[PDB]
Amino acid sequence: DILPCVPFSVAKSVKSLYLGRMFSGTPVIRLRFKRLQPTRLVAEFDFRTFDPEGILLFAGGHQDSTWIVLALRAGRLELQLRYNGVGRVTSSGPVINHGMWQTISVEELARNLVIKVNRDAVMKIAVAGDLFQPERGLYHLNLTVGGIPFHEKDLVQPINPRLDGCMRSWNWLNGEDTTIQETVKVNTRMQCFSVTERGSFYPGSGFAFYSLDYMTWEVEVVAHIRPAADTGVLFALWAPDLRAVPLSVALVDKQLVVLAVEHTALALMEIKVCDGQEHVVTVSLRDGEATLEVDGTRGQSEVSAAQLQERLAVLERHLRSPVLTFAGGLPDVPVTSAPVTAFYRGCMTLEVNRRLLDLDEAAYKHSDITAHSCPPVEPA
Amino acid sequence: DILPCVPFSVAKSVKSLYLGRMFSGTPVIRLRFKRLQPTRLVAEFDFRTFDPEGILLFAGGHQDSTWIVLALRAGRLELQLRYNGVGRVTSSGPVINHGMWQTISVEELARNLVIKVNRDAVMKIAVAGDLFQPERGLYHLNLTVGGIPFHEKDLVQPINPRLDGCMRSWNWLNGEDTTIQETVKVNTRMQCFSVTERGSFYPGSGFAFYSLDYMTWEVEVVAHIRPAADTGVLFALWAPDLRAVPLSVALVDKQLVVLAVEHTALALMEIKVCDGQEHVVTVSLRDGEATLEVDGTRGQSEVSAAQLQERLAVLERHLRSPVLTFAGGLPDVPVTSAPVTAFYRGCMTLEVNRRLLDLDEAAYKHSDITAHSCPPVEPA
Amino acid sequence: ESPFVGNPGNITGARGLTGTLRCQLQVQGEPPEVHWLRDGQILELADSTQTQVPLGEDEQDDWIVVSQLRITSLQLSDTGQYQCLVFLGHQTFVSQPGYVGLEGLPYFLEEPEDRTVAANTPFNLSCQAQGPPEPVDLLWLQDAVPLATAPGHGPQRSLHVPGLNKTSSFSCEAHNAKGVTTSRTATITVL
Amino acid sequence: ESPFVGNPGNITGARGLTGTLRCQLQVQGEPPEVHWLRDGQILELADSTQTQVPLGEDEQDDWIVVSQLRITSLQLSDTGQYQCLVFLGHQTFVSQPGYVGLEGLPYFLEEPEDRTVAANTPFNLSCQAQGPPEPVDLLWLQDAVPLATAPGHGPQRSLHVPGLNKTSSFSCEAHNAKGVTTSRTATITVL
Ligand SMILES: *[C@@H]1O[C@H](CO)[C@@H](O[C@@H]2O[C@H](CO)[C@@H](O)[C@H](O)[C@H]2NC(C)=O)[C@H](O)[C@H]1NC(C)=O
Ligand SMILES: *[C@@H]1O[C@H](CO)[C@@H](O[C@@H]2O[C@H](CO)[C@@H](O)[C@H](O)[C@H]2NC(C)=O)[C@H](O)[C@H]1NC(C)=O
Ligand SMILES: [Ca+2]
Ligand SMILES: [Ca+2]
Ligand code: NI
Ligand code: NI
Repeated sequence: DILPCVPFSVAKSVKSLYLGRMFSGTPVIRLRFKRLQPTRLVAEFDFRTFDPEGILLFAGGHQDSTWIVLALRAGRLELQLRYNGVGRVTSSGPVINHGMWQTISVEELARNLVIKVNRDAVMKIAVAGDLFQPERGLYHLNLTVGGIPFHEKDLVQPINPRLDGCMRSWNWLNGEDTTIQETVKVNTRMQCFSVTERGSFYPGSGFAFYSLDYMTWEVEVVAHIRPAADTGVLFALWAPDLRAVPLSVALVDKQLVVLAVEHTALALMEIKVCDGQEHVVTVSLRDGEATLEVDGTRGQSEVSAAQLQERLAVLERHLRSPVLTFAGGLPDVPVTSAPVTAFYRGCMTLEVNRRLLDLDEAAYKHSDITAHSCPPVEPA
Repeated sequence: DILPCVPFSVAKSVKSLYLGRMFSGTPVIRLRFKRLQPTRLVAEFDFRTFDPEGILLFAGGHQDSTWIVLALRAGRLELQLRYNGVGRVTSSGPVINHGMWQTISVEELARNLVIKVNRDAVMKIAVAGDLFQPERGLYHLNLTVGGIPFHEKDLVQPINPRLDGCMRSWNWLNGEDTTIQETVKVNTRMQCFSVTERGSFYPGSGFAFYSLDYMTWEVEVVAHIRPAADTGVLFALWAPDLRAVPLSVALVDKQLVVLAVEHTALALMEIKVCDGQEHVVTVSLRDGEATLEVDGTRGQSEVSAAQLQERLAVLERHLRSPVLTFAGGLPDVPVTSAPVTAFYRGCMTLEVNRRLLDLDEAAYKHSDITAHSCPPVEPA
Repeated sequence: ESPFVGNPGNITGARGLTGTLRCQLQVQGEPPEVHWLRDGQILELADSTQTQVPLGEDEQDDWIVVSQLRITSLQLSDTGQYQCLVFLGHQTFVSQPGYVGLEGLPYFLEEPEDRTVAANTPFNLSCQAQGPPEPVDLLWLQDAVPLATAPGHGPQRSLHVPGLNKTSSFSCEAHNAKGVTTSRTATITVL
Repeated sequence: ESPFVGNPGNITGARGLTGTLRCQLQVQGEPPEVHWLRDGQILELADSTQTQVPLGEDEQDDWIVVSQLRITSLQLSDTGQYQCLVFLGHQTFVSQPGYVGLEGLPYFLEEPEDRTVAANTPFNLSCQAQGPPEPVDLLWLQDAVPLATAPGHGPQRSLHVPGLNKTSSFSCEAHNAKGVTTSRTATITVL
C-alpha cells in the first residue's frame, strides 16, 4: 500500500457550490420559474475562478426562442443574447479568473440588461423584450447554473461550457430559500476547495486522456508537478487494440522519475517528491534522441543506443496508428505492461508538444480531477 | 481587602443595548430624521426583559403635537397616542417580561398603526395622520429609545419610564447603518448581561435609598439574597442631619448576619454566604420586640431586654423624624457608626413593610445597580 | 415506494401574509414536473419554483427535485390542505399533505361613522367586525372611555345613544384570540 | 479643538446610485444640530439622520453625535466636496471634507433610429453618448458586425450608409473606462 507522503488541505466549504462537478457539461442546478405576474430577472452571486473559459448561467426559454447566457471567455465576462433568432454577443469588464472572490449579477433594469461586477456596472445591453415568457396564463423562465440546457453548437458563439469555478452567496430572483444550500451540505462532492491555488489537481483515483497526433514524429512533454505520493503515472501513451503502453513517464522508489517504452525503462532521475515543491519533469523524444530532464538535469539512460534503438523503433511504429494520450493514470493493464501503473496524486500541469493541455478539452476527464484549481499544501 | 468569595458571570453582550443604563430616565439613544419625501415609520427590534413597566420607544414630534410611545406596563405592551391634543392609550398582546428574547415592531401600515410581537400582530390602532411632520420643505420625526424627550407627567397616562430591558437586532426605519452598534462596542456600560436571571443585582459600588415612613412604629424587612462577598449592608436606615445609622442589617465575619441599632448589635445569626444559594434574611422590629430570622431560624440577641430597650427607645425616637431607607450601602459615615458599612455585592430583593421595593421607584439608585436582572452564578 | 422524501409543512397567518409550502422528492433520471394539489384539485395558476439537482454524472442517474409553492397576499380562499403531485409513467404520486389557514386580528366591516345631530336627540352608531379566528368581542368607548367592564360586555354591532348636549366621540375596539384592533374615532357634532 | 472625530468619506458611482456620507463629533452636554455643507454652501433640503448617544448620567455630560447625509438617486449636481458643520456658541466648526463624484458607463443621448428607405439610396444614422468618465469611444455594427477594428475607430456620432439592396440593421456600442453600453438595434427597411 502506497500512502500520501505529502498531504494537501482537502478542506471543502459547505457554504459553496462547485460549478465544475460534472465533466458532461450538464448544469449543476436547474431552476424552473412559474410566476403569476410579469417578472424581472435578477441573479447575483459571489464567484471565484482561475478557469478562463466557462458558462456561469443560462436564463430564458427554449434554445431558439429567447434567452441569455453569461459566460467566461478569455478570463472575461461574455454575454450572449437571442431574442428570437436574432443572435448577439458582448464582452467587457475586468479580469474575472484572478482567483479572488467577487460579485457578479445580471438583471433586467429598465429596457436594458445590466451586468455588474462588485455592485459596479460593466455592461449595459439594450434588449427588446422580457426573458420571462407567457405560456398558459402564467409567465415562465428557466435558469441553469454552470452549464446550458442544450448543445454548445447551438449557442451564438460556441464555447466549452466546462467551468471550474466556485459560487456562493447566491440569490436567484430574490429569495434565500435555502434549498440548494441544503443538498450541497450533504454532498461534499458539490462543495469547493476552501482555498485554491493555480494548476490542475489529481486526487489519484482516475485519469484523463486525449486523441493527439504525434506525426517524422515528436514527443515533447513538460510536466510541472507537485507530488503527494512517491509513485504514479504522470504522462503516458496508450495503444487500445493491444493494450500497450508505447511511452510513459512516472514516479517510483530510491525515489525517482522514469521515462520508458513499453515494459522497458530508458532513463531515470532522482527527485525529492516529498518536499511539496514544484518540480519540472521534461521528456523529449524522436528517432535518435531520447532524453529525460528534471529541473534542467538529465539522467543516465538504462539502454545503450543499441537497445535504445530497438525501442524508439517500436515506439515510432506505434505512433503510425491511433494513440490515446493519458494524464495521471492508465486503463486496466497488466502490472507488467509498464514500470509504473498506479494513479498520480497531486498538482500537475502538462505541456504536450508545445501545446498546453486543458483538462476541459480532453476527451474524458475523470470527475474528481480539478481542471484549473489545486488545493494548498497543508504545512505541518 | 474583602474579595468576591462567589463571583458571578459578569459577561456582557457587545451586540446588545441596555435600556436601563441611566437612572435619570434620559433616552439612551435619540434619533432625528430629516427626509425629503413622505415617510412611513417602521421600527423593529429584539427585546428581552423582566421589568414589568418601562418605556420602549418614543416616536414623533413635539410633546403636544403628535407622537406615539410604545411601552411596557403590567408586563404587557402599552401604546399611547397623541395626534394633536387628542390623547389615547391601548394595551394588549402577550406577556413580554418573561425573560426570553422576542421581536417587537411598530409600523404605519395603511391608515392604521400596527404592533407585532414575533412577526405576529397584537394591536392595530386606527390613526388619522402621519408621524413624520412637514417643516420647511422637509419631513421630520424624532425617535428616542428607552425613554422620552419630555416629562412623564405630560404623557397621556403617566408611567415610570425606567425600563431594565435589553435590545438587539434593531432596525430604525430600514437600515443596518451600524452607528449605534459601534459605540456600544466601546462602552461596555451600554451592553447587557448575556444571561439574565430574576432579581436585582448590586455590584458593590453604590446604593439606593427611599423616603419611607415608619409611623406606633413598625419595621419589617425581608431580604431574599445571594451574596458574593462575606460583608456588606443589606438594609439600613439613615438620619441625615446627625449622620446616624438608626437601624441596619448586614453581613460580616465567623460568617454571619447582624441586626443592629446605631453602633450596637442586637442579634446575630450564622449564614453560609459563600454557597451561592438564596437565603431569606428577615428582620421584624417595634417597641418590645426585635427579632432576626434567617430561613426561619432566629438567633440569640446580644442585648438583655434591658439594653434592648435603651435602644428601641432611641430608634423609635429617630423615626419621629425624616429617615432615608438605604439598600445595599451607606453614605460616607465614620467606620464606628455601625457594625458594617461596606457595600453589598450580589443579588437581593427587598420587601419593606409588606411592600416590595422597586429600584426604579427609589429616590436615587446608583447607576451600576440593575433594577430587575441579576447575572447568573458562574459555576466553578 | 413514494418518490417523496420531504412533505409540505403548514402556514397560518393574517390576511396579506406571503409564505411558502415545499415538498422534495428524489427520482431516477430526468426529473418529472411537480404539480400542486389543493383540496385534492390541481392548482393551475400558482407561483411555484422547482429546483433540480443532478446527483449523478449524466442526466439519467438520480436527481433531487424540490418544489415550493408560494402564496403571495394570503387571502381566504388560499385556505386548505395542499399536497405535491408527480407523474411517474402512467402511474401517479402524491405527497403527505400540508394545511394553510388564515388567522389574525379582527377585520372591520362597519365602523362608527361621523355624524352631526341636533342636541338631546337619539341616534345609533354601528360596529361590525369579522375574524378568523372567531368569536370576536366588541367594546365601545366614549370620549376615550370604555362603556363596559370588558370586551363582549355592553352594546355591540349597534350602540344607541339617547342624546348629547355637546359634541362627543366614540371608538369601537374589536378583540379575538389574536389581539385587538381598534376602530377609527367617530366624532358626533352637536347643534 | 475641533469637536469632530470622524470625517466624511467619499462616494463615487453611476447615476441613480444611493449612498451615504457621515461625520461623527463628540460634545459636552446637549448636542448641537449638525448641518451639511456642499461646496462651502449650506444644504437646506437633504435627507439626513442624526444619532445622539449620551455618555454621561445626565443630559449635561458628554454626547456622541453622528450625522449621515444620504443621497438617494445620485445625479450630476450632487457632485462635489461635502463637509459637516456645527455651531458651538457664536463660534463655528467644520469637518474635514469628503467628495462625491458621478462615474459610470456611457449614457446615450441619441441612438440609431428605425428607417424605411428606397433601395440603393444614401442615408445617415446617428449615435451620441456622454460620460463621465470621458472620453467615450463609439463603434458601429451592421447586422451584428463591427464596421471597424476597435472602439473610437471608424464612423462615430454619424454613420453614412451609401445604400442598401435589402433590409439591414445597425447597432452602436459606446465605450469608456467603466465598460460598454450597446445601443438599441435599428432596423432599416428597404423597398
Ligand atoms: C423549462 O425547462 C423545462 C425542462 O425542465 C422544459 O420542460 C420540457 O418542455 C418540453 C416542451 O414543452 C416537454 O416536451 C418536456 O417533457 C418538458 N420537460 C419536463 C420535465 O416537463 C420547459 O419547456 C422549459 N420552459 C421554458 C422556459 O421554455
Ligand atoms: C426633534 O428633536 C429636536 C431635538 O431636540 C427638536 O429640536 C429643538 O426644537 C426646538 C423647537 O423648535 C428648538 O427651540 C430647539 O433649539 C431644538 N433643539 C435642537 C438641538 O435643535 C425638534 O423640535 C424635534 N422635532 C420635532 C418637530 O418633533
Ligand atoms: Ca473551461
Ligand atoms: Ca420599570
Ligand atoms: Ni403513456
Ligand atoms: Ni448668540
